[PDB]
Amino acid sequence: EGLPLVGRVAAGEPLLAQQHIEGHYQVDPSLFKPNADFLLRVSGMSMKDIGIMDGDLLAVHKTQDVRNGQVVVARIDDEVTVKRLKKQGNKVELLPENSEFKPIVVDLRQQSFTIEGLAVGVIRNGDWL
Amino acid sequence: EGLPLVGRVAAGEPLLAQQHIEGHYQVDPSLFKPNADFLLRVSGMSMKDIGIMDGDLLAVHKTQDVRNGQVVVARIDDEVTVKRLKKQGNKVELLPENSEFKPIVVDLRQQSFTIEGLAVGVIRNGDWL
Amino acid sequence: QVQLVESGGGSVQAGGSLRLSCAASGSIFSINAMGWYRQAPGKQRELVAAITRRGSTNYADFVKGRFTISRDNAKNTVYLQMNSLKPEDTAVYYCKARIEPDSSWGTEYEYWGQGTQVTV
Amino acid sequence: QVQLVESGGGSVQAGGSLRLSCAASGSIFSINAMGWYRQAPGKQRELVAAITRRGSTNYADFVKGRFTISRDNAKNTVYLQMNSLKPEDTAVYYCKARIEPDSSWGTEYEYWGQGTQVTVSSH
Repeated sequence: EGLPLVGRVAAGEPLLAQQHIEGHYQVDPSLFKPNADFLLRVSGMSMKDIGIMDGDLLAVHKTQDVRNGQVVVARIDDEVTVKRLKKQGNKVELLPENSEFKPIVVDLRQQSFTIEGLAVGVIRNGDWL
Repeated sequence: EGLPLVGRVAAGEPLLAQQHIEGHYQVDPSLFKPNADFLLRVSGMSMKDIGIMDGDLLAVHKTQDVRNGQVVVARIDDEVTVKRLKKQGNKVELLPENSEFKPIVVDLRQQSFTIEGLAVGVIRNGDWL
Repeated sequence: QVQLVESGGGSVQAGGSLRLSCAASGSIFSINAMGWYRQAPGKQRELVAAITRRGSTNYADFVKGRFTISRDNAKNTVYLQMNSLKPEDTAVYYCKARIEPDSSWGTEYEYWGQGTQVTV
Repeated sequence: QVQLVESGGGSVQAGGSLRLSCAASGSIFSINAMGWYRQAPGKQRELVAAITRRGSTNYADFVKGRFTISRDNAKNTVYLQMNSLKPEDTAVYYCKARIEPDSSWGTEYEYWGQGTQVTVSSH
């Protein structure tokens, strides 16, 4: 089939929900380390300093196991975001790569927080038809 | 066998010379419009502001028919660069996307200038092994 | 000469399942991607569904896993199975294709179909 | 239990060819990528060549179209044909692999081989 294309994810719904999948791309998953499980459309210039521009497809490996300093896809009360991880105990900080955005601070005690996957790369094609 | 990968190209040797081919990636060429013909490793942060980063693989359509405004791969006297085109006569101006970088001015009389192709996308993957 | 021949389309009520097809013919060196756009009276031309020769597919934000684009490389054809139709889906569906014709290998041109009425 | 069985190497003189081979055996769910690294005395380990199951290949700078990595998915084996060996190519060549073992479904791990020495000489 190929790598699914997850666009904007409705609140509550899982990422790979059938009505979020706007295509399947024939990219060799193992070109990414670890494997690309899906491609998520980046929305925002929250990450532009490292080259994750709006409309980019992020290559994501589906895991909850991510270490600090890594770019993660996260959910904060149904807000699928792409930031860098700095967790200190119950203090999870989702840092952006842009001087116009301020960090997201999450207290695991208060907010519901899920790591959806690891950023393993970027595919930037446009519209191809 | 899919898109070839070209790194440092030899001074005065074709870009897709076997010696420069650092591998063949299985990516759907037609995921890019127009078709990606090859991938070139990007050297330097000249284009950091459009999202083209050092080490990125630029998806390039092999052509010479490029119009002003486009991002192109160009060879200026044995050096290959990825820049935005602004040709006005025998004065071609290869513009960057980074304030720390200054436009290149090629004088078609004095130096050799070829257009290798058109930038049609970007793949950012790492070493995968 | 490259030509794009469309078939399918018509009238249907809420739900239902209409099937489109578009086929490229003539002096073709390669078909890089076929697909479908829709024009609803008054608004702009929108992409519905695209599909490449090697099988990559792409869908617009309004098709939420209701349409299914297919290809037949031998028959040089593309198919759009659209189920769960809606009033807002009513439009003229134009086939679109990127072809490198025989003359121009490496140069690629966009070719369009005449259009199909789809009424819901 | 999974393993990288290496096979080949030794010495040649300049411009000499040498086939390397490496297979992965055991409780494997998925081979994501196999290939070869190398270590020269004093210097660090560098990638030589890599191949995925779909046929994607990557090579380092120093291989200028003189090496060719290939695979037999049914034999879970990869082969590297090195062709125009230079004295700069002398090193231990460790086969490396990215494998999901069926032990740990979904997680991949790095696996290494014993290391085979490739030596290139001058009479």
